[PDB]
Amino acid sequence: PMNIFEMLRIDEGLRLKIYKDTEGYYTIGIGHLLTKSPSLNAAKSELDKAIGRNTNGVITKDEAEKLFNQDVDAAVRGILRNAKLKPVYDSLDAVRRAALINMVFQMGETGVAGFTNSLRMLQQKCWDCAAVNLAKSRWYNQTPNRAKRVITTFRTGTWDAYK
Amino acid sequence: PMNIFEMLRIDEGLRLKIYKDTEGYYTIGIGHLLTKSPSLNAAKSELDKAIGRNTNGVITKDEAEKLFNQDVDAAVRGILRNAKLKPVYDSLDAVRRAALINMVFQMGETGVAGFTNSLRMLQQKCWDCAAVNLAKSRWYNQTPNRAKRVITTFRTGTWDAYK
Amino acid sequence: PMNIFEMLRIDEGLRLKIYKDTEGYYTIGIGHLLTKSPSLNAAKSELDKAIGRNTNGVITKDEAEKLFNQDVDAAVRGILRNAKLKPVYDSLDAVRRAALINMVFQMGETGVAGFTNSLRMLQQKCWDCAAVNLAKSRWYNQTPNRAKRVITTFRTGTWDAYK
Ligand SMILES: [Cl-]
Ligand SMILES: [Cl-]
Ligand SMILES: [Cl-]
Ligand SMILES: [Cl-]
Ligand SMILES: [Mg+2]
Ligand SMILES: [Mg+2]
Ligand SMILES: [Mg+2]
Ligand SMILES: [Mg+2]
Ligand SMILES: [Mg+2]
Ligand SMILES: [Mg+2]
Ligand SMILES: [Zn+2]
Ligand SMILES: [Zn+2]
Ligand SMILES: [Zn+2]
Ligand SMILES: [Zn+2]
Repeated sequence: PMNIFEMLRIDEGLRLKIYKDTEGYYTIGIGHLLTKSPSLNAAKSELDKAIGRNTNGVITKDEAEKLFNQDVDAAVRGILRNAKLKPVYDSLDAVRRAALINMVFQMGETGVAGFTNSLRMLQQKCWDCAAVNLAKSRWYNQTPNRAKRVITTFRTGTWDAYK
Repeated sequence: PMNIFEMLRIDEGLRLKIYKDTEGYYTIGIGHLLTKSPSLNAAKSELDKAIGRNTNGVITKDEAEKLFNQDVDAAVRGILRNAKLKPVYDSLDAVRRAALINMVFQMGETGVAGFTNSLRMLQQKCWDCAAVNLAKSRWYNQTPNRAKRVITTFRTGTWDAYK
Repeated sequence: PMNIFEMLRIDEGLRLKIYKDTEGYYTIGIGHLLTKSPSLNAAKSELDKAIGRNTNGVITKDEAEKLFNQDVDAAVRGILRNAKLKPVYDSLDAVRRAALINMVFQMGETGVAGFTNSLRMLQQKCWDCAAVNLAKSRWYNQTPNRAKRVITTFRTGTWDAYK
């Protein structure tokens, strides 16, 4: 099965039980923030309310997909309120939009809006020209494995780099 | 009001009275050459004949626009006689042609014909690819403020960088 | 007269009599391998069988064109069996396919498949963007005269660089 959830499970990873992030709060699933901070009881309370069952604090893969899919909806909402990202997002097909959401989850919207020239080439359907330009970035140098997969997605509009 | 005259008033500047240029003759308006050289009476004579009124040597903004618009017509005529520039100029819309005329006023037609790769991308309607390539030039490094505005014009075909 | 034979006669050269190549066997025409190796009688035997007349070992220009045209057919067959090259080759017009065959004769299919980004831009009909990218290669630095002609062919789809 290949979709946005599986895409981020590969790029970011899955955590089926509560953990702490890099400075520094309680998290679950694919980067789902629960509370800030530092009592585990408050985070365990936020968990049960969010899923709608008994847990302390362990979930399933289907439950984690439910949390992640709500984050994507909130992310899409964010992108649509941003004048710098809305025209790109609008012009793209569903799979190329997943590559743009993947980037937003990694660096935030201010970071993604920084990819102006490449985002504009994508808008013009210059897939290959944008692929070449995206690979000449600091993002590509620092996380090349993730960046190569995201670039293939923007280039093809298929899930090929994740299969 | 936004047009080619206002565009060059911003990039090059307006002189409502006679002056001397960088080596070295009598000039008025947006770089309008009067005579070479060095008597101010000959230049003042050329002025009155060109406008069709009394002046020694001071003009209005509307009079300066008349002189400038004649230079653009002569510039367009020059571009059309050039095999290297005519195909680009022909393919462009009115606002993108103003960006190309702006470049010709800054560096001359031999200088602009030197932008071969970028001019060809413009011909293919590869706006964004040409914007990126134009920014990687010595012209961009030496006059970045003017170059950024001209590049936005080539990219959009709107007057946005001048409003 | 301008076609693929004349194109390679310019880029690689014509040999109307048997010779030895750079390590190291008997060759004729535009790089046509006869046998490996090292008896000239075996090569002279292979020659007569291939052309269908008396020779030891000297041919005409029309006979050399016959040998070369068989190599192009074998080259096209090779490209079509390659998943990395078949989609590009299919999308191109006859003259742009001749530029791609020229590259295959110079560096082989593994070498040409290495031009991924540029081949993809050609597929998208981004002629000018691919021309710029192809010129930024080691191939261009090592053989610029040949590379410039091949790049003009990919850019225009005309024989202009060879006329
Ligand atoms: Cl492209
Ligand atoms: Cl573009
Ligand atoms: Cl192009
Ligand atoms: Cl490009
Ligand atoms: Mg989506
Ligand atoms: Mg990585
Ligand atoms: Mg105009
Ligand atoms: Mg400046
Ligand atoms: Mg052919
Ligand atoms: Mg050479
Ligand atoms: Zn392109
Ligand atoms: Zn483009
Ligand atoms: Zn292009
Ligand atoms: Zn491009």
